[PDB]
Amino acid sequence: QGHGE
Amino acid sequence: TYQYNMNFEKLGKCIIINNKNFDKVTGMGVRNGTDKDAEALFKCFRSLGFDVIVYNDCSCAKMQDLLKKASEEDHTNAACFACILLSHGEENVIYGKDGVTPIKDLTAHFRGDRCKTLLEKPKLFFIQACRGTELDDGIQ
Amino acid sequence: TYQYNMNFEKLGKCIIINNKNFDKVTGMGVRNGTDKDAEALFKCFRSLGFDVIVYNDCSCAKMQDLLKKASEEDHTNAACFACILLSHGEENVIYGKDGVTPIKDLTAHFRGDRCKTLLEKPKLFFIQACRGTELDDGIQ
Amino acid sequence: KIPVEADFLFAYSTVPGYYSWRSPGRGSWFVQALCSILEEHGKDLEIMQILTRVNDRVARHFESQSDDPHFHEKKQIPCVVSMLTKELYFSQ
Amino acid sequence: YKIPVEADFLFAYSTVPGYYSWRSPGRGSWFVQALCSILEEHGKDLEIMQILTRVNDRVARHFESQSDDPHFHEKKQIPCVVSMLTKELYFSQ
Amino acid sequence: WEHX
Amino acid sequence: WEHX
Repeated sequence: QGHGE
Repeated sequence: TYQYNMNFEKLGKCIIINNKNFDKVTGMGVRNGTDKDAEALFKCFRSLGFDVIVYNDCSCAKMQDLLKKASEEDHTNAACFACILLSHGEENVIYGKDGVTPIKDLTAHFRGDRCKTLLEKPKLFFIQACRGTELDDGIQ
Repeated sequence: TYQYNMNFEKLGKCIIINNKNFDKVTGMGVRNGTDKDAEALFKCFRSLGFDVIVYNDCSCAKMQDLLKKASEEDHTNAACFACILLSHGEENVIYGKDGVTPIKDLTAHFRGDRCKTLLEKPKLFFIQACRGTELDDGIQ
Repeated sequence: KIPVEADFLFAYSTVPGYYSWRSPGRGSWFVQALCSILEEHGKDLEIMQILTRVNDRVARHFESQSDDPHFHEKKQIPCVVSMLTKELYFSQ
Repeated sequence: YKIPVEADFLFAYSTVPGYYSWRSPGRGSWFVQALCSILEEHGKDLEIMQILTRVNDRVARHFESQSDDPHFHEKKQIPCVVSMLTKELYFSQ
Repeated sequence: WEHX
Repeated sequence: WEHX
């Protein structure tokens, strides 16, 4: 996935 | 890459040790509400995809044997491993129904050099127990 | 929401304790290569936006006092706080040139009730030191 | 080679030296928080994001209530110890 | 209302409890080298826990102590992160 | 509210 | 390498 600020 | 690989047949085994009643000699009282936790925990980890089993009021030898045995299984088709300890406890140790046992001795069984099938796979331990007697007062 | 608020005048103070030389009586040796770490860290943390300060060969009283005074300054306009310790160590302890001091006593100066201006703000501690005398042999 | 201690993650219900509060009718604070965050984000958040949210939920939403003025209005902060070497998601 | 006194602390130890931590006289320690390296490349765009997780991997893999002694020969190291943080931490924006 |  |  990938974190989102 | 940057994330553990979850592409396995099984997510993994989830051991939940739910100690509620203790021997008189230990001087520990009943942990009311621990059954509420165990069930909520059972459903959650089950929903995540874990093959969870719940063992009740375990002796120190029992908890030790459970973890040792589980470390000896074949996790080749498992993505990871998880263990949940619910009990009375003190800094570095946890209570069986008959006394205390070192937490490291429980988890050590899974070191890379002692469980090849879980090597490079996450080993998770959730512990709900005390770790001392100091109280947090809070602020503002 | 789910992120620490970073909208402050300044990012914060970054204290680096670079312990390289120790008193003969402690039995500790020179830590060659520590200046290499100290310069790398300072350059790196300055780029992040921290106001970094580098301390060298500090005694235990100095480390304690140094951090106590930092916890008493006014951090109202800072997003967070960061401290980096480079020295000899043993489980739960960090070395001063003087001798030995508990890591918990060094970080406690910043607890919520003793440093109201860093309340609800991240307090980071990076530590380069040993924590026992065991060697990890490896596997595979 | 791989460090034998690597890839372990411990989620304690409290920091070293303190108490862990448990409500006979509602269960412990840590477990309550852990389950509610997992039953709502377990499949979409990284393990560390999850436990961080559990940390906050336990630190905020709770506050003990007892007779003895000594154990009155007490707080709790969980502790996460990670030796993981990759991000962990319980899906895909 | 209130907040725990031990809250919002994060400890990043170069090694797990009970073990040694390695350092080079000409290169520096493994943990610091790695930390700085990852911070240069991602300090501005990765959450703190992502950066330290990556630092854990780098120390665990890349390095291996080369010494002329069977005891200290080809040994490993795994960093240790202790978190009491209650939010995600990004060093920018 | 008790403790473990 | 040496140790700390």
